[PDB]
Amino acid sequence: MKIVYWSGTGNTEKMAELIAKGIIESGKDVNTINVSDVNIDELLNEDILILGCSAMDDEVLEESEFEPFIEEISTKISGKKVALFGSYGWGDGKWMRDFEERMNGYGCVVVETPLIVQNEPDEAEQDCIEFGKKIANI
Ligand SMILES: Cc1cc2nc3c(=O)[nH]c(=O)nc-3n(C[C@H](O)[C@H](O)[C@H](O)COP(=O)(O)O)c2cc1C
Repeated sequence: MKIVYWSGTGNTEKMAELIAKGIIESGKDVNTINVSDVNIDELLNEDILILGCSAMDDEVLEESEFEPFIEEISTKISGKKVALFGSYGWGDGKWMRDFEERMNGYGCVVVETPLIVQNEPDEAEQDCIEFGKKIANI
């Protein structure tokens, strides 16, 4: 499996590692890829796309790297399964409600409720692991 993410301070990166740990604990392999090192072509062969990005600017996806990546794969992911996640700071998940609506609009099937954690995981470490286990059980 593949986990693609953008992280500015490392909070979403930490979530990605924990989600990966959950998938691995389930007996499966998975690679975590920072959005800047991703190969769209190889990524599109996956049955499930696991994508993460923290809330940026004013409740939107990060603009210089993550957003363009989503726009690029948008026309080629209809019917694909996707799981979404990310860290946030002061809002209540508006950027993620929009992200989920968007992916749905492109024809994707969002397999589980998006996992959003405030600031660094810490207390939510198990929740991240469990999210990965749910994905591996699909
Ligand atoms: C410029 C900037 C804008 C942000 N905008 C939002 C926002 O609109 N809503 C929110 O809840 N958090 C927002 N945050 C806070 C980050 O989402 C939060 O610190 C998160 O933990 C960052 O995770 P990361 O290290 O994975 O980037 C913003 C942070 C920065 C630096």
